Amino acid sequence: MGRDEAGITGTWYNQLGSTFIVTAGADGALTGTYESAVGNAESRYVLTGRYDSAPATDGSGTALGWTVAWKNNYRNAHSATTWSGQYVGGAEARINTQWLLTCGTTEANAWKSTAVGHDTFTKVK
Amino acid sequence: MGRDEAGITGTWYNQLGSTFIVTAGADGALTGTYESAVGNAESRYVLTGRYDSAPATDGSGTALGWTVAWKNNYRNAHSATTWSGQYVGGAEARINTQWLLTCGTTEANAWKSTAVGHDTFTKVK
Amino acid sequence: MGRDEAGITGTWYNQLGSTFIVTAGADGALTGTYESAVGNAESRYVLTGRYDSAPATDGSGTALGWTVAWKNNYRNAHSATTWSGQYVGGAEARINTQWLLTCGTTEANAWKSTAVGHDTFTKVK
Amino acid sequence: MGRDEAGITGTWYNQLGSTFIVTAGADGALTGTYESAVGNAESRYVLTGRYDSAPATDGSGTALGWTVAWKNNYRNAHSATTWSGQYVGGAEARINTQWLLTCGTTEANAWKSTAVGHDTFTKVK
Ligand SMILES: O=C(CCCC[C@@H]1SC[C@@H]2NC(=O)N[C@@H]21)NCCCN(CCc1ccccn1)CCc1ccccn1
Ligand SMILES: O=C(CCCC[C@@H]1SC[C@@H]2NC(=O)N[C@@H]21)NCCCN(CCc1ccccn1)CCc1ccccn1
Ligand SMILES: O=C(CCCC[C@@H]1SC[C@@H]2NC(=O)N[C@@H]21)NCCCN(CCc1ccccn1)CCc1ccccn1
Ligand SMILES: O=C(CCCC[C@@H]1SC[C@@H]2NC(=O)N[C@@H]21)NCCCN(CCc1ccccn1)CCc1ccccn1
Ligand SMILES: [Cu+2]
Ligand SMILES: [Cu+2]
Ligand SMILES: [Cu+2]
Ligand SMILES: [Cu+2]
Ligand SMILES: [Cu+2]
Ligand SMILES: [Cu+2]
Ligand SMILES: [Cu+2]
Ligand SMILES: [Cu+2]
Ligand SMILES: [Cu+2]
Ligand SMILES: [Cu+2]
Ligand SMILES: [Cu+2]
Ligand SMILES: [Cu+2]
Repeated sequence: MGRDEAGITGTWYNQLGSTFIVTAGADGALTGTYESAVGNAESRYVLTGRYDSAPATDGSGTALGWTVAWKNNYRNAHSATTWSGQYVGGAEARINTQWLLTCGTTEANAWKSTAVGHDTFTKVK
Repeated sequence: MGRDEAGITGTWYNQLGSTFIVTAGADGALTGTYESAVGNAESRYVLTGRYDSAPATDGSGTALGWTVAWKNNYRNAHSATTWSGQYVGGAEARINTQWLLTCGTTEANAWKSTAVGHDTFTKVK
Repeated sequence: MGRDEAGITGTWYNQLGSTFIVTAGADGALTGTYESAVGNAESRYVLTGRYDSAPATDGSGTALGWTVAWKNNYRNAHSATTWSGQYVGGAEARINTQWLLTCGTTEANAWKSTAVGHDTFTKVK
Repeated sequence: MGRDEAGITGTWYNQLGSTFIVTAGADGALTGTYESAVGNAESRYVLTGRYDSAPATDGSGTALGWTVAWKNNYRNAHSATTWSGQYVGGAEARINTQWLLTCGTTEANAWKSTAVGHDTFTKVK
């Protein structure tokens, strides 16, 4: 089993009020659903990702990332977000991320295809 | 089946000489392996991601993303990369991406945890 | 004079304890000094940048950016950071930024030349 | 005078057809004008930035960055772009950059305030 498998598995919330539901597998897999409180999104979207299942023991965080394509049974926003970050355990566990949101564009609009931002996830709120 | 399921599935190469082997599923899943020609990496790493399986028909690209955690049977670089981008079909098919590489760090080093860059993948080279 | 010339001019502090001293000119110029609490840096570095001197009046923030090259009389870290963001006035004024730190590299190391992060500046601390 | 003062000073063009006119000062300053071939922009905009005026001599590039606020006498797009990158001299001199474009937004739209991309500048085209 992964070092932080139990620490990562569960329900997380970011500063926007979005809900990140994830299961960390012993093999390094991340699976679950994402519900965004903002943007062209409603209800849950499939997510998949990976995490370091044997992290350093020097107090460093645990690197991880995941992807949502913004298509479900309700809506298709023709776009995908990837979150890249690290899990930090302890009393106030956190997943600190930066993200890249790419829209499908024509080639003439490709220069403005990608948004960047940062989300912090906690176990509360 | 996804609109670009056949277009995306296969072997891709980026400008560094890295090899991206991916299968696009009818459900929007991306699965496969990544081999980086640079950095603290050797041989293949598991990847997983998502793509828009019903993209726009106005000539826009197909949004997608995937994650590699840099742990395999040979090495563990305690880090993860996410690629966010779009697939562009046609004679010279391309996957144009930007990426975020996060290292697990102490909190004192978290400000410098994340590298950003851009990779273009083609079916040749 | 710029709409937020007086709001922006002054001393700001980010979450790392770095000090951003800036003067906003009527013409859209930003001038001043930056002192980083972290990294290969000591004492003050020259900065220059630009801001929107006639922002929207619909409650939107004021877009701005600036650059530091990490060379002064004490040290040269062969690198430059740019901050891109917006000023938000009011009781708890803030400058919310994302930044790109590029190191001079050989071409073989150029893929890992750039760090990305986010700093929030306030008038206190 | 800066090591690459003469190498950097002049007219540059990126892959979009935008024109970057810059003067590198002996003190590390960058001054000039930017004309974007795309987006909410017409004619020239003021730019200012900084570069490493005493770079490494091991073949590494020269770190630099600059800012444009997208306001001039013709238009105001209430936004600013910062380019962060490095100058690479030689027969085919290049300035390789990544950039952050921030729009002034309401707080409700701040999550989508920032675009990210990459521009390569050459002395031809
Ligand atoms: O809302 C969505 C899906 C929901 C996204 C929610 C985000 S994930 C990161 C963050 N954390 C979170 O919990 N929730 C948010 N997806 C399309 C987003 C529309 N774009 C316009 C289309 C377009 C056309 C042409 C060029 C570019 N886009 C947004 C505008 C924009 C700004 C900057 C860069 C790219 N796009
Ligand atoms: O090599 C690796 C794994 C291989 C990465 C290969 C990359 S994926 C994007 C690109 N496309 C590709 O095909 N191949 C490359 N992983 C650790 C990378 C070491 N870092 C030092 C550790 C550290 C300690 C403290 C703070 C930050 N890192 C790299 C240095 C760095 C620079 C900037 C930002 C973050 N880290
Ligand atoms: O410390 C510095 C100067 C001080 C930077 C302070 C930063 S500004 C953003 C932030 N807000 C703030 O208030 N303070 C910090 N400058 C070089 C930074 C060394 N790098 C290693 C050299 C190298 C060699 C080869 C490839 C890449 N770098 C850092 C490691 C790194 C990680 C990821 C991407 C790039 N570089
Ligand atoms: O065109 C401009 C000014 C010209 C920009 C030209 C760019 S510089 C980088 C690149 N290299 C170059 O040579 N030329 C381009 N400036 C506003 C740009 C409108 N935005 C909509 C407003 C808005 C409202 C709410 C939230 C976000 N924006 C663009 C859409 C967008 C997508 C993603 C992230 C942010 N904004
Ligand atoms: Cu949009
Ligand atoms: Cu280890
Ligand atoms: Cu978009
Ligand atoms: Cu490293
Ligand atoms: Cu559609
Ligand atoms: Cu690293
Ligand atoms: Cu370093
Ligand atoms: Cu206006
Ligand atoms: Cu560096
Ligand atoms: Cu726009
Ligand atoms: Cu030196
Ligand atoms: Cu915008």
